[PDB]
Amino acid sequence: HMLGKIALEEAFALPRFEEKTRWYASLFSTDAETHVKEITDINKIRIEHADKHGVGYQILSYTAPGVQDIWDPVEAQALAVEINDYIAEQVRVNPDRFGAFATLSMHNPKEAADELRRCVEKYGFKGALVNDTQRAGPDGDDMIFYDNADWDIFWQTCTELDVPFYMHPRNPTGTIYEKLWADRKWLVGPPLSFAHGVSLHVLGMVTNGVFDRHPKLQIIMGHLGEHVPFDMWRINHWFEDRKKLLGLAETCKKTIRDYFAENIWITTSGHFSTTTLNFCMAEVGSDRILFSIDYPFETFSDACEWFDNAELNGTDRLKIGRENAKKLFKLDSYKDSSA
Amino acid sequence: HMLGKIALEEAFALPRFEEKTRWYASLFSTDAETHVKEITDINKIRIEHADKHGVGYQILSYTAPGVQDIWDPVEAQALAVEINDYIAEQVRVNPDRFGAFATLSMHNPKEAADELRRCVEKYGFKGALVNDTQRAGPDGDDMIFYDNADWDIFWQTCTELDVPFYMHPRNPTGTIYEKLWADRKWLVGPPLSFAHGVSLHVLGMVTNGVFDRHPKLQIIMGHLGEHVPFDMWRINHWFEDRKKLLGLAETCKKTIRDYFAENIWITTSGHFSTTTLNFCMAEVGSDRILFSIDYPFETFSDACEWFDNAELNGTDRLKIGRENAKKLFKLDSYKDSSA
Amino acid sequence: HMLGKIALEEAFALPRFEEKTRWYASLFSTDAETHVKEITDINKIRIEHADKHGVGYQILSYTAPGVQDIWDPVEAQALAVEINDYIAEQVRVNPDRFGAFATLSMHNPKEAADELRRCVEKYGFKGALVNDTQRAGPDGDDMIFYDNADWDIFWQTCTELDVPFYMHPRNPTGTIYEKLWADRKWLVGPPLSFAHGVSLHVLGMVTNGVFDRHPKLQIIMGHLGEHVPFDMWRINHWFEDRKKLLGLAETCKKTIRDYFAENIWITTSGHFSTTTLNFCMAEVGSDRILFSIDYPFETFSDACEWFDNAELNGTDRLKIGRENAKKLFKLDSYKDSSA
Amino acid sequence: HMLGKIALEEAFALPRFEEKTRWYASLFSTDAETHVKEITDINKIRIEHADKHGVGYQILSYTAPGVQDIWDPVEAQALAVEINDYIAEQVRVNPDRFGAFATLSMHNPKEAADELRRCVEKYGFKGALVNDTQRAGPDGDDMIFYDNADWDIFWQTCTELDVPFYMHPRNPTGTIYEKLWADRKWLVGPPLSFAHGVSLHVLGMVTNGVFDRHPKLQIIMGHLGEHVPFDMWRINHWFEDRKKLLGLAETCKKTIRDYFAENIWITTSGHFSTTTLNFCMAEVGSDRILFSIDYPFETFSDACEWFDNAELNGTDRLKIGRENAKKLFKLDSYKDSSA
Ligand SMILES: [Mg+2]
Ligand SMILES: [Mg+2]
Ligand SMILES: [Mg+2]
Ligand SMILES: [Mg+2]
Repeated sequence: HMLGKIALEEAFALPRFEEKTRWYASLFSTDAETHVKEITDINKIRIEHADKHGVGYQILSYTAPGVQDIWDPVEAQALAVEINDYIAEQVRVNPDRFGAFATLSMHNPKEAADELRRCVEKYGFKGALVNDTQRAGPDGDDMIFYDNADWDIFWQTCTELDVPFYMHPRNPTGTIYEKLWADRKWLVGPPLSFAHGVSLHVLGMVTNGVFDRHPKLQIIMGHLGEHVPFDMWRINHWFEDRKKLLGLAETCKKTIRDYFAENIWITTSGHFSTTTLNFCMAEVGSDRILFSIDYPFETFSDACEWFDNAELNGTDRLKIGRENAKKLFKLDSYKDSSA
Repeated sequence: HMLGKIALEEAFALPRFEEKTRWYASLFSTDAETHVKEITDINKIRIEHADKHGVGYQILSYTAPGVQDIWDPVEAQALAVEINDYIAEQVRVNPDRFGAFATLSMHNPKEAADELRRCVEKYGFKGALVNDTQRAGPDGDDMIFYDNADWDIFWQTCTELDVPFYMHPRNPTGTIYEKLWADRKWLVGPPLSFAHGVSLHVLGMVTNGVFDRHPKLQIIMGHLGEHVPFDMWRINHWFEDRKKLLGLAETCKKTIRDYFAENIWITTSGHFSTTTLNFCMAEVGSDRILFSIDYPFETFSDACEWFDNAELNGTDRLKIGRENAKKLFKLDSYKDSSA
Repeated sequence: HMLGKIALEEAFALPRFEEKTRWYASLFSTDAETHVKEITDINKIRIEHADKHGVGYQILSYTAPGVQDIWDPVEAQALAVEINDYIAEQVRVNPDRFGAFATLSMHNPKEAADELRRCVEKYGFKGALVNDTQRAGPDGDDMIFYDNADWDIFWQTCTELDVPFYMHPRNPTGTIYEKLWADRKWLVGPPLSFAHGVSLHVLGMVTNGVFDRHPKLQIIMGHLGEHVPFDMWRINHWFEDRKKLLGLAETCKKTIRDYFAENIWITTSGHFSTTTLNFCMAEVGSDRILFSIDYPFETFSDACEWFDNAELNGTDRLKIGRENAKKLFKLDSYKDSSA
Repeated sequence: HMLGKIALEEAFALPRFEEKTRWYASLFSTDAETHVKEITDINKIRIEHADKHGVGYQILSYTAPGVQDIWDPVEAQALAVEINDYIAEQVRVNPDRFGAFATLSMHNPKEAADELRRCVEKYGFKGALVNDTQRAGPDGDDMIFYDNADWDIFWQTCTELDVPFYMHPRNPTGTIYEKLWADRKWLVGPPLSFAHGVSLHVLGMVTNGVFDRHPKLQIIMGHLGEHVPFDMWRINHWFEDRKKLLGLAETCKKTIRDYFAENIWITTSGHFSTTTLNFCMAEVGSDRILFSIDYPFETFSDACEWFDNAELNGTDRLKIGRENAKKLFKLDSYKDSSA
């Protein structure tokens, strides 16, 4: 029933990666043929879905593992440049229905900053979406995290442009996959491993002072915050009453609740649970929660029929459904933006 | 105000491990001297705490990382035998205030089964408490999980004796610690890494059919279930509507909600949050939630003043506070058990 | 999807009162012709609905205002006897699908007690359902409440027979209607007046010590408890921290939370809200909540699609759906009672 | 711990009414001597309490039953004028700590409108606080409600001046008291009668179209909204799916959720329950909830220790604590208003 909703964890893939798309679909889809069509389509099926389910505007991003799977830095950068130019062309068909996040190679802080800057300045992209750590090293088994001082130039570029960064999950690989996941492979993806990666990375940013050096940085997590709201009391307790007396305060000057009020956002992607939503409204606040789908790994129908029919007060339905994203992404006037 | 409460995530250490105790305390205590006294004391300070805060009965267990830190299997087994004999002597001082969980070396399924059987039959121990995977391999960098068929003889010993198994966390080590945690070390322990380990292990048991082969097995998680209640909707969705159509149903015959109704328990250790407690009552049911403290890493005062004063209906305060544990551990008559 | 559900706030009317039935339907139904057929039907339409929606057992009761609308005590008693004889015959047709509550004239405690006894001992009725106060006095402008010593013989009969009493609401009338409701008549019934009546009567029983003199008496409230769980904190505060120091303790020996743990039940009748149900789970506890519908004022479809599809842990779905009622009413097998 | 809090359900009484003040205290206080001093004190004890507990600003209002108890309209109007003149002088002593609501005789819409206007325009009062219906008729047994067209000139004055109206409760009297409450007198006041009165009056305004004819009018309810959020689902169901098809739509153009999003506010006065506050956050939304105390019937300590220590996200603590009220009342700087 609500119109003009905003979704922003919505993936596409390049048509030339059909084999990679189908392998990934064998993990995370029960209808490979529809998945292939839907994840490559931009302007037809995706708009029909949005028109049926009251989604006015979507910010598109590249599927996982995406560029973060590419440990050759020259190929990785070329892939990201290609994706960004491709999606910028595709969204011109429906500029009042589609924005895009920058796709980035994250091997090098300045290289990523430049390409994000290009995407925002040349194309009006809305921010960056990155699938956790960048694969690096001779066989891809090394991981590049962004929660350190080398990445200050990148985070400062995010705050200068005043665009958010969405920390999306990706599958475990190499040594980590072999050691922890191969003997329980059905837990890979949404059931467990996705949250473990994103929460590690974002809390790393918390405790390594990224939001102290970059107080205006906005960071977005999908799936209602990858377990983090559940432990808000536990993390805050073990920060303020424990680790902050043992040295953590050297690199982390605010409480975990402060960072959720000032820096961190969560979305409803892949977590269509009113009971959890209500719990998240208490632990993080309706102001910091955004509607999102996780299409085409989730369907518009599951996400939107859930949200439209959830028992929820009118104030927060509007805020979560569009008005929070409207203020954060400086969005004026898209289809049904004030309906 | 409530008397006769039961706590069961309550740690002790052997007096001869003072150096190891103090290093661990440097990570997780702000008062090393009191921690050393409290974690070694059984029958004086611990009883004074319990008497002040209405805790009638406690099931004691060995501190983490405990025997799971020992990758030499002969030393590991000897350490566990020693701990079990030691704690059995100590609790005879106050049999109406103290029980114990078996401490186990988990290098070998039958060896562990035998020692659990010895602990239960000879000493009346209440079950087993194990700190996640057993360290193994030449330098301790290998991990032994119990979610496979080799461990059927062990789980069958748990159901034959009809005693629960408590899956407690331990710190990351070796390769995992270096790769994921060293650059964000303040997240080790309660803030994050503990839950990531236990939830992986228990959901592994779920998806590898442990509770299908052993339908009566009772498994206990601390800290309100190590994030798992937060994702009950998400896990159930990605099981029943996704992975269960791609092959997961071969080794996992019930829903994740079924397993929480029939097999899995959570406790309130280290998570003194009424808001999270209420959310857990919805996602798992008051019947499956047990009071616990996590002493001496948490204080009786934080845990018991929280629980005693939490806004909660009388039915569930009794059940969570003692009556659930009373039925599960076949407990008759301890101090204030019906007060 | 849940089978064997038990509903117990389900009304019927005698065929000969079609005129009263249509007048009541002009207030509370948007489909009067269907309402007339549904409220008089017992063994055909009602069964089909229950077969479609997983409802194995129903305890039937007489529509409001029912006998409580009759202020001639001789006429009232005769209608009560007439109704009980009628419904006892009707439920013989499908005894594994239906039980009944006694319908009573509440003009005289001993008279009400004897007719409840007859219903239980002659017909096997499961308790009583009464529509709030009994209209009395020359023009029906007086109200008979049952929260006083004259009614001890009646409450002692409920506890001797060990069967609950369901405090159902009825419309305001007479002076009360004219002074408070006539100028805001759309508030009459479910929107507000109903809960005001029942909550006053039941909290009267609390504060006049009915449950003190009859500690085994079980009292049931519909509609998730007629506002009372919302004010559980506030009522308990203004009792224990205020009125109990000024005189209330003289006739009220326990806390409001005790009485909800020991004497009071609530049902989901006409209140198909998971958010409010979760809150009631916190404030009264899943053990004290019973599924129910409020047919034909509510549909089977609304009530059952809500409950069957509500996000809820498996333990409490089974308890609220049937097992709480199976125990309170000592029910034998019925259709799908263990499905 | 939160500084600069705003409370706005805070009562005072005129020194010359000590006899009425002590009689009311024999109903609602366990310490009459302190209550007498506290309810008459403005600038000493009240300030000390507020300094100890982080309350920067208070909007004062006249105790119940106040002017609404006076059925001589000439006497009523003169007491109203007397009270407003008195409190305006008292609050000059500490204008950065205190504001006031207008006290009104509600016998005549135009008379009430003019005295509200005088209070706002001469004294800078922030709105009106009225204790439910105005006692009227020869012996005060009639009630004047304000949910009708005769009161349009008054509601238009509230919207012209752009200041809210706080619907406070008062005791039942006369025929209503005798018929419903005299036999269960411990329910009078906070336990039940108060909410029944306010919720009836405010929902009357809804269903008689006051907010339709005055869409900018703001109405405030104490005590987390006098049961109404509990029945939000039930009221909305029986409006939109029932009464709105039978005639209600004629005088009621929007849903109950709309009116809570657009017109209605609730406060935490006398309802210091985090569990119930979370539920109200789901059903009405944190943007529509204001901190308040209900002093001196409640203590600063109860209200403020609850709110300052309640587990709550930082965004909503700031909004409920002060920022919601700072905006609704267009407040200038006050003590710690940005602390
Ligand atoms: Mg996604
Ligand atoms: Mg522990
Ligand atoms: Mg009914
Ligand atoms: Mg008040």
